[PDB]
Amino acid sequence: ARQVTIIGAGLAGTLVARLLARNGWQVNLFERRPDPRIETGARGRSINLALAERGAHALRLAGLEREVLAEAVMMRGRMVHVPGTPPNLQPYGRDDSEVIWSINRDRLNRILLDGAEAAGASIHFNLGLDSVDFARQRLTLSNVSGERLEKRFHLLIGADGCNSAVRQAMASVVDLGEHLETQPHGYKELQITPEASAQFNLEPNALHIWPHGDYMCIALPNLDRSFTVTLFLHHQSPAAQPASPSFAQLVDGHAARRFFQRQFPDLSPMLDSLEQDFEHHPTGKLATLRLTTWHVGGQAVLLGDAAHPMVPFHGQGMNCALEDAVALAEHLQSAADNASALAAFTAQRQPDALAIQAMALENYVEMSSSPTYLLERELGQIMAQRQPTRFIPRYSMVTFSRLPYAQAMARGQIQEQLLKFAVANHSDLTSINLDAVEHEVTRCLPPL
Ligand SMILES: Cc1cc2nc3c(=O)[nH]c(=O)nc-3n(C[C@H](O)[C@H](O)[C@H](O)COP(=O)(O)OP(=O)(O)OC[C@H]3O[C@@H](n4cnc5c(N)ncnc54)[C@H](O)[C@@H]3O)c2cc1C
Ligand SMILES: O=C(O)CCn1c(=O)oc2cc(OCC3CCC3)c(Cl)cc21
Ligand SMILES: O=C(O)CCn1c(=O)oc2cc(OCC3CCC3)c(Cl)cc21
Ligand SMILES: [Cl-]
Repeated sequence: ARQVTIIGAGLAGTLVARLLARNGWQVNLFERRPDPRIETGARGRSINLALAERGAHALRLAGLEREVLAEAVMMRGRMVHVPGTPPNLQPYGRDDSEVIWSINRDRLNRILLDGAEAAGASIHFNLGLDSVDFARQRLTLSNVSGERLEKRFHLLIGADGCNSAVRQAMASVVDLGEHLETQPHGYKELQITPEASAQFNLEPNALHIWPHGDYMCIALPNLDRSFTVTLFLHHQSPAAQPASPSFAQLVDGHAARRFFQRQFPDLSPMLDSLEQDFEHHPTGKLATLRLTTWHVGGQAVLLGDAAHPMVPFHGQGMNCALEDAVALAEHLQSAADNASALAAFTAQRQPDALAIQAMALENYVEMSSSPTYLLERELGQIMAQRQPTRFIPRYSMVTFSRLPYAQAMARGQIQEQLLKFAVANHSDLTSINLDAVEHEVTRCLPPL
């Protein structure tokens, strides 16, 4: 049986462990954290993510989708909250088959852990990867106390997140051609209780947004009607705009409350523990990291966040990580050797990871922010009605299809260009020749 060592029992690592182990591979998975399935007396916060078709299909292939969806909250559309106006629901798709799912991160991780062990993988917790000796095929792990353990490896999979120790080790034997693009927004996680969400009539079957230009809040529902609220806000105020809001200006919980009362007045009354959450929850960091190289011969490979950290504005990081796990398991299972598998995996996934990284950055302005843009959307809907196999909105291609991200981006750009060009020099839909725009759709977009 072929052997593999996986670092990181997160989302991609556990899925790839199950897929390989059920194909008869001898799988050892090492995780720095303790086993979350071991119930303790600790009070762990109910953080969520959005599961879309790419992640759902990966779980479906693994035979875990039904179990994950049993605890997932349907999000039918985007609920935009702007003070003065009642909340407006913008459905994401054509019906309830085109929705996204709010899932508890910890619950998803537990189902994946159970799944990997059921398939025969061995999971070793409280062991963090410190270093790799590629020449000797040995690695060094340690617990929180720094007590070291050395292990031999045959194939190493780095599924160890955005601050990957496997990636750092690879960078000592190969030039990974890394480019780090820091993101100016930090994030803070806050909570809305089930009582508060019900009192203020907050729709449970929607993804909620409080746009505010340079900053915003997003809320995702939980099964118990609580919501996680995430504030995206600059770590520091820029030189050009010193007065502009930032985390640096919010010195304590009381400052955060005054900021919410002024900038998010319909949201602040729903945030009962705002002061405590602000002070006790650390401010998260966001970034985009692009690598030229994801592997070292047939010895080691990166996937998910270890390979391609991205900004979370499209809710596609986990979806991409699960899609990566399927691709990696498929290449490893069927290749002539590990070296061929790793090179083919990298060649297939790298253009798609770059496309989703770019689309995730672009989606911030879509959420956080026009007379011309409403005319564009109206025109885009007519085109989607007239040519349903040619004109598919970019959000739908990314979220509800398994079309390669690079193709979704390329088709999305043609669509965005067509709409922009068509509405330019026109104030309304009645002055636009619909058949001429449709001819450009049939000319530039092959049917899918
Ligand atoms: C604010 C925010 C919101 C997000 N929202 C969404 C969303 O709605 N939808 C979505 O699709 N994605 C979302 N994402 C992205 C998503 O969280 C990640 O892309 C996803 O978790 C990546 O999966 P992974 O397995 O590659 O990494 P991880 O899930 O981070 O797993 C890495 C694992 O490796 C372990 N580890 C780390 N270092 C070591 C080491 N040295 N040795 C051993 N183990 C180690 C970690 O403890 C962890 O268990 C969000 C991310 C952020 C920051
Ligand atoms: O354009 C839209 O209406 C939604 C885009 N999007 C998506 O489909 O899933 C998301 C998940 C997101 O983050 C959720 C986590 C922050 C802590 C929970 C964000 Cl920031 C954006 C998206
Ligand atoms: O009556 C009207 O409103 C204009 C119709 N019209 C036309 O006569 O030629 C067009 C060519 C167009 O696009 C060419 C390239 C931009 C990406 C393909 C468009 Cl989008 C619209 C037209
Ligand atoms: Cl994301």
